[PDB]
Parts: sequence; structure tokens; C-alpha cells
Amino acid sequence: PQITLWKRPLVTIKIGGQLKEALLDTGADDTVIEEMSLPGRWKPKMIGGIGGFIKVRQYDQIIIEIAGHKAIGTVLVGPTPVNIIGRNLLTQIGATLNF
Amino acid sequence: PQITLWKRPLVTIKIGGQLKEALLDTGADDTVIEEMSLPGRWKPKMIGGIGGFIKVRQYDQIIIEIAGHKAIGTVLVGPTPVNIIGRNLLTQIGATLNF
Ligand SMILES: COc1ccc(S(=O)(=O)N(CC(C)C)C[C@@H](O)[C@H](Cc2ccccc2)NC(=O)O[C@@H]2CCOCOC2)cc1
Ligand SMILES: [Cl-]
Ligand SMILES: [Cl-]
Ligand SMILES: [Cl-]
Ligand code: NA
Ligand code: NA
Repeated sequence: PQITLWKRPLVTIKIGGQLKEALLDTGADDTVIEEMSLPGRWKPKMIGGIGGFIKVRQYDQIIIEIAGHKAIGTVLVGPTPVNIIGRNLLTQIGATLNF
Repeated sequence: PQITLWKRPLVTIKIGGQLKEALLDTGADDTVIEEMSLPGRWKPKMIGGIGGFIKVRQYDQIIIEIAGHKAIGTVLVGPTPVNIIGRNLLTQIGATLNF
């Protein structure tokens, strides 16, 4: 699809057996999801943006279905105010910004 | 152009006769740039990023070139890890997300 930017570019994702809404975010290096459990190993990380930093858990090799398209990569889990699909997964679904 | 997302989507902007680097950010409703001098009056705005809420200065109707494309619109001035071009100006330059 061609997604407009007149509104937030929100899509449905499936992660850890759960459906969630998330923002397609070209400004995000990494994918960040609100608190949830995921299986496997994790390690702590700090990520920063407007307003400063939050502590997250870094889970590697997580599959996420994004608007119907599967992709695997690292997912950060923590107290983000919005679920964010970042570049690490946007590349894997072939997303581009066009103008 | 068609911009892929394997690296950060950084572009040159021109504001106030000066060239700066900025990030094309579909996850940002608004455009936020680092401390600089802009003409005219400003109004207060609170914006909430990943780390919390901050105060910024809102300047309306500012001339700004984004990757060679002219725009005239609202610019927020305040502390940010990088200048971000949000949807208010991405729509003016005709950007969409595609996959
Ligand atoms: C390392 O991976 C990262 C992933 C995401 C972020 S971020 O969420 O902080 N962010 C980075 C950007 C500030 C460089 C992505 C943004 O797209 C962020 C995404 C976002 C959106 C809403 C709330 C929290 C985060 N948007 C944002 O800050 O927009 C501001 C703040 C909102 O006000 C209106 O727009 C301006 C930081 C690190
Ligand atoms: Cl990854
Ligand atoms: Cl590609
Ligand atoms: Cl505007
Ligand atoms: Na893992
Ligand atoms: Na000033």
C-alpha cells in the first residue's frame, strides 16, 4: 500500500501472539513495544529521544507480522508511550519513503 | 526520490538561509529543530516524546526547504537528539510511505 501522512501511519501488528497497533516510524532506529512478555533471552538497554531516555529490554530474533508481512529482528520492550516499528523492521517489509 | 531505510533518512534542510541536517520522521506529528533564531512571535507547546514531555517554542509560517522541496509551516524549537521533519511538513513535500 501507499500510506498517507495526513494522519499517523498506524498499522496492525502481531507480536508474541498479540495484536497491537503500531506507528510506522522512519525516525526510529529500532522497534519499541509497550510492556509485554516475550520468550527467550534479553538484555537491558537505554534509548533516548525527546524528553530523555527510557530503560528497555532487548529481545533478539523476534518474529513480527506487520500489516500482514512477516519479519524478524530485535524488539525493544519498555515504557514507550506508543508502539513503534522502526527501521530495523521497516527495511524487511520493503518500506520506502517517496516524494 | 525513493528512500530506503537501511540507514537513517537524513536530508539537508535550509532555514533562515542556513543549511542543516534533519531526519525525515514519519513517527513525528511535528517538526522539531535545535535552538536557533527564527523571526516573529512564538507560542508555547508541550510535546511528549519517548522520554516524557518537554516545552518547545512554536513558530508558525516559517519558510523551510527540505531536500530541495519548498515548505512553509510550523517549526518547533527545542532540545532534540536530532532535527526531525515531522508529518506537518512531510505532507507539504508530498511524502508517502510505500510497501
Ligand atoms: C534506538 O531506537 C529508538 C527508537 C525510537 C526512538 S524515539 O521514539 O525517541 N524517536 C526518535 C527521534 C526523536 C529521533 C522516534 C520518533 O519518531 C518519535 C516517536 C514517538 C511518538 C510519540 C511519542 C513517543 C515517541 N516521535 C517524536 O518524538 O515526535 C515528537 C514528539 C511528539 O510530538 C509531536 O511530534 C514530535 C528513539 C530511539
Ligand atoms: Cl534487527
Ligand atoms: Cl531494499
Ligand atoms: Cl504546519
Ligand atoms: Na531471542
Ligand atoms: Na529568537
